[PDB]
Amino acid sequence: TDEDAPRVNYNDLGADGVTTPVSDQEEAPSHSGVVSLNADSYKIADTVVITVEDLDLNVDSDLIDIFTVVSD
Amino acid sequence: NSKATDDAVGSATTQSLSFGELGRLLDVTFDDVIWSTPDGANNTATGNDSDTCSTELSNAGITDTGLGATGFTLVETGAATGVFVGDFQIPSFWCRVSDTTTTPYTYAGDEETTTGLDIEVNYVDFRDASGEIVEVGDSAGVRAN
Amino acid sequence: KVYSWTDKVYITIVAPDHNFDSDLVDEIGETDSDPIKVSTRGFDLDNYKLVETGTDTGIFTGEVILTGFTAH
Amino acid sequence: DPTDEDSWTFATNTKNTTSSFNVDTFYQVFDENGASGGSALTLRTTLSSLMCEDNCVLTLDVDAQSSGTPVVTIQDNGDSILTQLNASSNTNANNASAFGISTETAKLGTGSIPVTITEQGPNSGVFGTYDESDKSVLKITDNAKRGTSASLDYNETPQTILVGFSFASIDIQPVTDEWTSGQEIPVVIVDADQNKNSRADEDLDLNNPDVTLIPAL
Repeated sequence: TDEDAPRVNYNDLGADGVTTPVSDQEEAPSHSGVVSLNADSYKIADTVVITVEDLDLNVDSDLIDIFTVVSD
Repeated sequence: NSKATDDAVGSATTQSLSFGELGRLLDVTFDDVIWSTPDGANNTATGNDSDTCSTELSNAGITDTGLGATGFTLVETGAATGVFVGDFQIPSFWCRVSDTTTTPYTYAGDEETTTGLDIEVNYVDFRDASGEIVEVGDSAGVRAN
Repeated sequence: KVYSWTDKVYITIVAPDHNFDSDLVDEIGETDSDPIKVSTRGFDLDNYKLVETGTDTGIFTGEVILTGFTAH
Repeated sequence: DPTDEDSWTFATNTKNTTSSFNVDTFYQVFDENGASGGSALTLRTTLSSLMCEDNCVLTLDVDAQSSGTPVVTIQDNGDSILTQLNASSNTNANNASAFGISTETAKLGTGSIPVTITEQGPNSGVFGTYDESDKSVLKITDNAKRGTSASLDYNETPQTILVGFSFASIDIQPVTDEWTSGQEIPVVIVDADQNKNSRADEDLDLNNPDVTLIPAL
């Protein structure tokens, strides 16, 4: 953000004949994640559903993003 | 560099007449002095140090040494509009003309900042409303922060 | 009215007659024809420069830094 | 020809001052497929008797203001056979007077800028300098100066070819309030100086030396 925001630069030849670059920047913030559990009490053999709202975990806009459990 | 109409909008072909110089149509000045590049035979003055004004400008990365070097032209907006437009960009440094009465001009030995100097443009109408020669102009100020 | 050593001085010359060009910030003091000189007992600055506040104001200003003596 | 595609070739250099030289017009020096299609035969002294009223003559001025840098040059394309007759290293492709036609050098040799037009349809009456790949015969020089121009004349009405530069604008356009991870947002550049062909869509490819500028992050 601020001075470190990603910026694209384009060197340019102006109508006054002098070379003057043009540029734009956009900030790339990070997001605070929350995790929640759908119910406050469960019983044996109840479905428990876990949701994580972290925008930073989306790494591709075309594909569904999946995270899996480790068995090693 | 061999004609009185140097670094001005007009023609290399020229004559000396009563009203002034016949080949001059428009020029640009800083502090009421022609904005011209230090070239020719009379640009050997070094000023305070041993560096001539021409190389003195080059070390500052300036390529807009005068009006002729910016590529300034007057272009008619339409085929028959009768309105002419040109543009250029103000430089950080310029080289003053010491004596305008010699051809080529004699240039100073040290570059000067353009900040705090007025800028003017002068147009010479060969035919005014009565068909007589007159010169007209506009002025503005270069500032710094 | 009274200063101290190593103190900063501001000078204001109100000389409307030196407003030569209405669209240029005018300078006084840099020439043999029109010199200025700021001096203390022992030391001086000659052909000092003062500049116009605005282009057609006709007020000239400058500043000098006093320095005192090295043996103290 | 009412059934075929008509080809014409012009000597247009109006500043060739050699006493023997004249601006001239030739018929079917090439085909519509850029083949030979026959010899070049003078028509300049007969155009008065063929009902030409100021409308059969093409002239070109490469440097109108005589600034020393020529604005327009000429190049081969798919509907003509143009050759660089002065191939010396001392000259380059910006010298319009270094091109000619090899088979016809008396009147279309070095200097005397040859220009070829081809009929857009068998019986249309509309001619052009472009070919099917959109490569014109007439091209602006690489070192051309802003504000300077050339003059191309048909039917005793000249037209200027003005050289100018365009201010660019770049702007990243975020789809919603924040640019988050894994979201494509558009980047748009507007610069007329990169549109070097009005009949083709152009990409800013790194690999092409003739694309002068590329955006970078």
